[PDB]
Amino acid sequence: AQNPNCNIMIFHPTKEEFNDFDKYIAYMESQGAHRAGLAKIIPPKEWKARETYDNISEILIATPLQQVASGRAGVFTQYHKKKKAMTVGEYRHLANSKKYQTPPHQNFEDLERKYWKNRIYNSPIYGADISGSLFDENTKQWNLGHLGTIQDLLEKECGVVIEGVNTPYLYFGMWKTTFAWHTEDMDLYSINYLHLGEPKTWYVVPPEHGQRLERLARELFPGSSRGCGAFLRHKVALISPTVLKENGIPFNRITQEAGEFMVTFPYGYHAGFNHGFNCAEAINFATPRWIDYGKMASQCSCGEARVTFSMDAFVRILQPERYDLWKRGQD
Ligand SMILES: O=C(O)CNC(=O)C(=O)O
Ligand SMILES: [Mg+2]
Ligand code: NI
Ligand SMILES: [Zn+2]
Repeated sequence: AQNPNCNIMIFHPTKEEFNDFDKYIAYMESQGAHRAGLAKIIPPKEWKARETYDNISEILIATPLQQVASGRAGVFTQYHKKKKAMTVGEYRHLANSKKYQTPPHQNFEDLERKYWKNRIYNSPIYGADISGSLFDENTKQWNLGHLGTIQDLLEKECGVVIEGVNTPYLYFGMWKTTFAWHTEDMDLYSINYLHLGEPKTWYVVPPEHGQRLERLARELFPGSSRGCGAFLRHKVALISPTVLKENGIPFNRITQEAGEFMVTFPYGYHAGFNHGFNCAEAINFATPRWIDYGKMASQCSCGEARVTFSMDAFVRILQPERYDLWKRGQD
């Protein structure tokens, strides 16, 4: 078995190897990459997502989110308070302000320590989940706006034609902005490109050990657990590396820098934070190996997680028994 310790793998494709997205994903899995839940891909040196970022300040962040924490430093929840619209130029200036900017630090490790010690005492503002793309239409390789769609994957593998579309999303981050512990909708893959700015640190649990993280989360967030059998789909719960180590949960960590891709694999729980002002683009995708994960994916039926138009069809076809109760939650 390849990669039996489930370490995060890093790949350096040539420009020749960068032409066929599906085939490269299948190559990474042949080497065991999926066992970690997360992989890094450094694009060939010849490749670029676009020519410059010089004219992005007029993108609108219609609903910036203030991420307010409750709990203790290593075990907390976050809620998202909606704020007034601002442009990316306005947001970048705010991120750079004395109130919100990255503190002095020695290296990524010292910054990680400061994040876990101090996150709960501040409320950073995240421009998340904005439909759109920063890839130039002429970028032909690994353009997250030109990928094969999950509806077309399901049709190719299973023969059924369904409604829905699949488009990318932009994320504008600042120091301390946080993504809570989750897997993707329907336990899909994700791919994330860091277009610009400061790094993003990731934590991940190997798919084969996901249930260990779920059991710890039920212990640590006991009222949330009683309210919903799939509450990590609410994307609100944080657990520190120290706490994970204390409870014997297998995990790994890595820092993504500007110009790098990350891939998350089906049922790979992940969480993380931004080091400073940055912009990432991400999209879900599928391969033939995902189908069985989609069939087994948990669902939120309490009504909090409230998800896309296109996830309807996935549930209807892959989970027809759940269909009914899940759409009661989504209506
Ligand atoms: O970048 C973020 O805030 C969150 N991204 C992801 O969870 C992802 O790409 O799967
Ligand atoms: Mg602009
Ligand atoms: Ni994700
Ligand atoms: Zn729920």
